[PDB]
Amino acid sequence: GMALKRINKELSDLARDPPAQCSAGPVGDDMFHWQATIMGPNDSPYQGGVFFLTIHFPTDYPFKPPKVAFTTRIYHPNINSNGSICLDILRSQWSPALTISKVLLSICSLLCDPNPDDPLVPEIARIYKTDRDKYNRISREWTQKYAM
Repeated sequence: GMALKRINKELSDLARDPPAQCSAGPVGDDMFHWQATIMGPNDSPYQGGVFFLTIHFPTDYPFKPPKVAFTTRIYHPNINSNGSICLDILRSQWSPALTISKVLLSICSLLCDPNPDDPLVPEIARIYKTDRDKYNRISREWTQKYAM
């Protein structure tokens, strides 16, 4: 019952100090499944887009990281077509000091500053590294098609 209690605490804190753009919480009786939304960051190719994510807390959260994946298609070196995310805090650098909130904001920093040297989609990493304007254009094209 430890996991459920921490999931309720994060929901309380989030509800009481709401972010202005992103959001997350339960969408049903099952507290271990959350939906989250982030806005494509202003000043990025993702601007105006709304990206949905699905979160599954494990039964020994917060000592193991939540499973977080996009359900909205997105063009990015570190996010693949199944929506899996390469972000170290979701893997090796997870800590119980971290929260869904800081995970979302971190994903936003990832969107604004990709890590092409550790990619999930090699072709997108290539384009990001060699032609940023093209990368930005395609990123914007996919935002308009899939996230708006």
